[PDB]
Amino acid sequence: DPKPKFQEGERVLCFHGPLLYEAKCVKVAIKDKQVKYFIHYSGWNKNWDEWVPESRVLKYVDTNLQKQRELQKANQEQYAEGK
Repeated sequence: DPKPKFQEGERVLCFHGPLLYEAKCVKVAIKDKQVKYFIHYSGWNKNWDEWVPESRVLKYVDTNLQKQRELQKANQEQYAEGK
C-alpha cells in the first residue's frame, strides 16, 4: 500500500521477542496492501535476518529508545524473577 514508514538503509528499532533491537532495513517489499520489511539485526549474524511486518518496526527516536530501555528492564526483571 502506497508509501511505507521505512526506507532501505534506515537504522531502526525492531521488535523480535518481547524486546526491541537496533537494526537496519535492508529490504522493503509490498504484498497485498501489506508492507513488509527484511531486516538485519545489528551486531547479529545474518542468519537471523528476517522478514517482519511494519507493526514490528519502530522509528529510531528518543521516545522509542526510552521504550527500548523500559522493555529491557522489564525483561531483565523477568529473568531476575526466574530464579
